Amino acid sequence: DIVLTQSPASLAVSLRRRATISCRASESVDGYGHSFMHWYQQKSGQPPKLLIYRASNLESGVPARFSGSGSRTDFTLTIDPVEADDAATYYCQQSNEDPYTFGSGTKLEIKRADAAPTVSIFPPSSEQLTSGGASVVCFLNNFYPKDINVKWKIDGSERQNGVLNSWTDQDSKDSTYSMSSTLTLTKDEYERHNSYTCEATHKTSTSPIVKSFNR
Amino acid sequence: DIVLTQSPASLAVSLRRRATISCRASESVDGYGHSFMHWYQQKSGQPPKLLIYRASNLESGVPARFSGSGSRTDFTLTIDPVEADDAATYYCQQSNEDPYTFGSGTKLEIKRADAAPTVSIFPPSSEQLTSGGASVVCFLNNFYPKDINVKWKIDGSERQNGVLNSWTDQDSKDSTYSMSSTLTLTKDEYERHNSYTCEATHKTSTSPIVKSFNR
Amino acid sequence: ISGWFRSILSDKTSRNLFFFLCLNLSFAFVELLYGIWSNCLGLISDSFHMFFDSTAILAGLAASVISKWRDNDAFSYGYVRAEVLAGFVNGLFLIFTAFFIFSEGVERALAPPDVHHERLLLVSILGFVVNLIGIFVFKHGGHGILQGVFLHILADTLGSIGVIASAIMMQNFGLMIADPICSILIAILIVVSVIPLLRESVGILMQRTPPLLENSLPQCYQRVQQLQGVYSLQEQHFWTLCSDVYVGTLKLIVAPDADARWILSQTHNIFTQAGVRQLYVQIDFAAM
Amino acid sequence: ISGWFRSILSDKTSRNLFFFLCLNLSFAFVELLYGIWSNCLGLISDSFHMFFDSTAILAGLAASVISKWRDNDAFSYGYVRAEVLAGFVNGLFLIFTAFFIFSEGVERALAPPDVHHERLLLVSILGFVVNLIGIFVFKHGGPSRQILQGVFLHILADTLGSIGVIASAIMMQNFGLMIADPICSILIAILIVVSVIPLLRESVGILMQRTPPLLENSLPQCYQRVQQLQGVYSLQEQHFWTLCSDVYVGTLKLIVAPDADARWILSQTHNIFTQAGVRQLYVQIDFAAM
Amino acid sequence: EVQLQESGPGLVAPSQSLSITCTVSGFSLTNYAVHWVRQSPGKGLEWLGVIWSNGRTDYNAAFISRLSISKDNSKSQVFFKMNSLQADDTAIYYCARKLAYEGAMDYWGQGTSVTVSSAKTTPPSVYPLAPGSAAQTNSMVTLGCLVKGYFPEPVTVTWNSGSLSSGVHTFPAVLQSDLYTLSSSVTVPSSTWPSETVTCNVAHPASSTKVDKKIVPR
Amino acid sequence: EVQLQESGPGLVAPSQSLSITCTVSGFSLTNYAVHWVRQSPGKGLEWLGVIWSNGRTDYNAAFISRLSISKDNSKSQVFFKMNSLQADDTAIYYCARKLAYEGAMDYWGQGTSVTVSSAKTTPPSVYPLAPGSAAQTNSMVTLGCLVKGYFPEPVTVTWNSGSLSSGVHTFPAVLQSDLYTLSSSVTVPSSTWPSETVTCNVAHPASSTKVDKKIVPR
Ligand SMILES: [Zn+2]
Repeated sequence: DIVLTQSPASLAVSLRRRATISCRASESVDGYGHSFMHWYQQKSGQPPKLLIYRASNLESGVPARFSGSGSRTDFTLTIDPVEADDAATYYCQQSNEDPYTFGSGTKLEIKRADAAPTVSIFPPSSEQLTSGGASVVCFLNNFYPKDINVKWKIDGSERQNGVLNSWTDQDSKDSTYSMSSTLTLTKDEYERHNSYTCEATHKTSTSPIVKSFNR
Repeated sequence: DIVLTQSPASLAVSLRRRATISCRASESVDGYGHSFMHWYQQKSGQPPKLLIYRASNLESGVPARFSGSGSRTDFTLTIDPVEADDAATYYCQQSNEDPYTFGSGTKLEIKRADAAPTVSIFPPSSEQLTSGGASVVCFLNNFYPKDINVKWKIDGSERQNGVLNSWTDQDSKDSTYSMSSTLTLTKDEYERHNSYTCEATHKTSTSPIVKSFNR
Repeated sequence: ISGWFRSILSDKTSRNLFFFLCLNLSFAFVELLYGIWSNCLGLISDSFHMFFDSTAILAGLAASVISKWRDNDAFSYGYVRAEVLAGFVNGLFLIFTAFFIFSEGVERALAPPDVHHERLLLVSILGFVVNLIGIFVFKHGGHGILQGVFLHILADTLGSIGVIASAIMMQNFGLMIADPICSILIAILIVVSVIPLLRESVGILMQRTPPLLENSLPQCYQRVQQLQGVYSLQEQHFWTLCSDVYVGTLKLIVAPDADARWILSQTHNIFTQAGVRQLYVQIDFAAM
Repeated sequence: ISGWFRSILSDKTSRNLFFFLCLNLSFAFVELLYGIWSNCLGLISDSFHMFFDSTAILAGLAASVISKWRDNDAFSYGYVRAEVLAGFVNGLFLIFTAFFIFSEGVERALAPPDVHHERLLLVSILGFVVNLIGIFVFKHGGPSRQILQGVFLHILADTLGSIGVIASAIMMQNFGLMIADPICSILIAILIVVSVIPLLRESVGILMQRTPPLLENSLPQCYQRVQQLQGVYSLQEQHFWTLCSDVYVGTLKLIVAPDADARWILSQTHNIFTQAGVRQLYVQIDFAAM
Repeated sequence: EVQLQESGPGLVAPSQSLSITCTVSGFSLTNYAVHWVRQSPGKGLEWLGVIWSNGRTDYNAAFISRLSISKDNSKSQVFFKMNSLQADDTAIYYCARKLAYEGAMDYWGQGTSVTVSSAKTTPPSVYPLAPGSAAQTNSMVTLGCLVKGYFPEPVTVTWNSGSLSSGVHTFPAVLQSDLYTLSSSVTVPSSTWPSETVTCNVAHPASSTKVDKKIVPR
Repeated sequence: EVQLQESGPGLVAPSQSLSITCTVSGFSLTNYAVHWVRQSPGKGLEWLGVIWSNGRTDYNAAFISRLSISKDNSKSQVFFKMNSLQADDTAIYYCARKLAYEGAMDYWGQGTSVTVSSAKTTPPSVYPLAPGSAAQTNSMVTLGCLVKGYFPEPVTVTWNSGSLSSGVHTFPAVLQSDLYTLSSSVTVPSSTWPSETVTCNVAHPASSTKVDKKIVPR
């Protein structure tokens, strides 16, 4: 089949700028003046959305900032100016040969100013203590960039075994991130300690942001 | 050119019923198994909206209760079940020969339960009096059917000279009607008389609805 | 074989054809035999001419039978060309013979021999009356205004007139050069008669635009260009497959959003009103 | 007319035909002297038969010149069919000459008179030398394909006739028997017809609008490949024929889905038949109702 | 987001030229045809013409001598020029995108109303209408807005900048003395008047008149 | 109004068969083709097949031996049927309306996640997450809904039946011991909580579990 390679696999661009995504085909996907290559955009938790068909035609109802170009084997999708709503994964699909094949995908990173995380700590709930477990949750909302460090101190001692991290995708309205760190434990382990702290190391400030609670 | 005749010019259909509109072409509008006949819907104060293209194919994004059929010279647009939003004019357009020609139109009036008008009299405003004229207004809202009569009495004396009539089209929600009856007079004519009354004769009741004002 | 017993009785036009090919080929054999018995070559040349006149009809019947054959993979258009080819072939085989006769004829221009059979006058007049019968009371044998009369009557009675004149000139005045020039004149008449059939056949076999279609094609092209969404026409080819059956092909460039169903139906209507039986319209959508 | 000769000597095949025709005409002048020197009886007939030979060469040369003419309104495919028609007419004419070797053969077979004034076996040897030059020049004979084939076959028929007359002359002179000459004549006629048959078969097939033989075996695979295209419903009205040598014209009608990618289907069909060897293709796409 | 807007003169003097400009968004002019169609009460809908993506233009036969269509793909505009504007040319003009591969029109613009006359433009006169005294308060109350003395059509009437939409009944205009009258009526709960403010916004693009009249109690 | 909805089993046992029914509205299967395409984190997007308006079907050569697409025009649904389900077939499956006259997919369904595993469906366990005592009240306050021990994906988490949408941060789930863990966070004004009611609604269609948990202060 035809193999489509998308370069770069990830690209970071700032607001009111131009983002260029390149797709390359092993063989020509063209016939008689038409390149049968189509660009899709898939947002987080959404089906792919058709942006370009036949490599240069704007879909009916998509914003004019999207454009396509190229022929034969090399194709380019250009977003200009880049808005905050464009944080998604962009794919190229060929229809010149059976079977239809898609590109590897390229994530669009919307660069903005760094934001200090909003850190909140939540202790295990009463129903959770009745069940038999105990999970302490640290929510880190509205921070930038994505890279961040989360550390749990259990009565001032280091914990790295029962820590589970979850990152949301980049926000479509303010280009921020959310970070959920769950520290799950059994009953005796939770009852043996009193003070639980969750600290966040971020590039915004050298001093980590620490949220603490007792019992 | 090709002359399209739409029958009937007006048609009344109750709720949850079927409505059939016929378009007859002077010559055949067919070629190679395709009829190039299209059906548009135009609501009040709006551009026409394409319902059917090529006499049988539903436009992307229209309700499934619309249907098309026919061939050669006779074509039928069917609405089933008829809703309250179907109160509009329906046109047939041929595209088999240049120039493009439309039908004469067919108005679909939605048949509903009979209603009694709400009658309001508005006297001429002070600013209008200072301008040099007087205009008394009679508003008759939310009544069915179409036929209604409005009479102006000046201290019990009939006045059928300066009465101007305005009729709205059928509402797309409750299939009712609104009527405006205005009476224009000079300042001396307004100041000569004291009591003005509007009387509305409708099918729903036997006693006409009377409203009055003084000075 | 036994089925022809009743066919020969119920025919009227086939009866005329049967009697025509019965007397023409028989008298061609008689004239050939008398020409070889004598040394006259005008008689032999006239016999060859009427023999090919009859072989034209026989090949036409055979070609009609072959043309009624069902088409297949190798012959997707059928065997309908077998008519034109057959006529063409007969025409060629006529011209060659005239081309040969002339040659041998001018041979006897240099050294004229003299042989008489005391029947040469009888058989030339009888050949003339046979030709008159077959051209008047039979209406077959038409070899093809002034050109029409030349192709119909003169092309097959002037050979008999020439052999009669040679018979008079050989026995009465006594000159020895009558038949060498009569053979040359008969060859010229043969070639002149065959020219129009060869012209029509060659035009068909050269994949030429049909002459009855040629003067209506510019209006057809103007009407196709007048269709909405059509940008240009390309690579139009119209040719005669067989008599009154025309094949046409063309390519249209249209708008990138044009109504291809409607344009296709209208183009087919236009060229059907021109008399084109088989039409192939390829439609290409433009970029802009 | 001044520019007409420059086109003849430009192309290789037309120049070769013209030079061979000029050599034939030079031999015609030589014989014309040799025969107006009071040897008319056989020499002049030989000259007129070889003038007919020059006529066939002229037909081939004219076909070669005309095939390069520009296409016009009346002749949309050009004048390339003159390449085929020449190969037809040259072939049929050879069949004609075969009968001339057959009938005249029995003129020397059952008939005792052997009256003969061949010019002391001199013109025959020179004619055979001419035939050797002709068969050497046109070795590629056995759009200028059917022209060269027909010209080569005509030259070979001439060579066979020269072999026949020379062999008969050496038979009656040394061996002294007379029965060899009719046998040689009839054998030469048979060989002429046998050699002519394939060219006539190809020319008739081309003129009968037949499917090209070198394209017939690949057409069903092409049909299946076109049928495999996404959204193609059916194929119909397929027609492939030969215009001139190696030039194939094809036409077909596709039925497709009502919403099919007609641009892509067209490009794929044209690729499929370009790989097969078809040069001129017409694909009519009809959208189905359902 | 396929959308077409027509901008043109509402009033055109007779025997002059009308120029309309249609701006499109959501689709390129490089692969769609644009049709021009006018609608009037007398003759219904008439097809005026079509311009194609390469610049080819197909016109109606009855307007071939006095019509022109052009376009600019970079700016996404289509220009409709008509000459010798006689009386029966008063109509609403629409630019419609052509439905692809079909002879129908899929998207239409809102249209420009063009009235041809020798009468001059007249700014509107706006009069509010409060009920007489306080009789028949009920739970429901009516207010009115009269726009009298304007030319030509149309005028946009809104209520509280379009915030309230229910119960509004804008009546068709009436033509007398070659001038226009218009009435608008609003149904509103009684507890909401005269507690807060309700205003009648009248926009006349021909005279570019913006009135923000206040309905005051009588 | 064009839309496509797929109904299929979220959990499929290995070596069994998977059947999805895509119901479409806004267009007819008599003039539109429908594609089936799956997406997984492993191999990305993969085209499975297409069905045409007459019933013609075209498959991928990698799935030709185990895939079947059927349809019904009158009831307007498309049936996807795959056999011999293996662990690599866990993916989000999409029925897509083909772009007319193009080789693109112009409309997509929301897509159904199919997991091929031998585990058993487990109903979710929903817990609240209130701020620790009343410290750090501020102007804004965060609340959480924590879902543990559900299988397989997905679960729909909303706040106040979707009326409250801003400030909602649902996180990607995590697998451990063949069970899923999910967190949801919400930021609300301090004047809103605990003065009026805030709740987290959790829907697990695989086990058909609906939870309407009331978040309360500690
Ligand atoms: Zn004759």
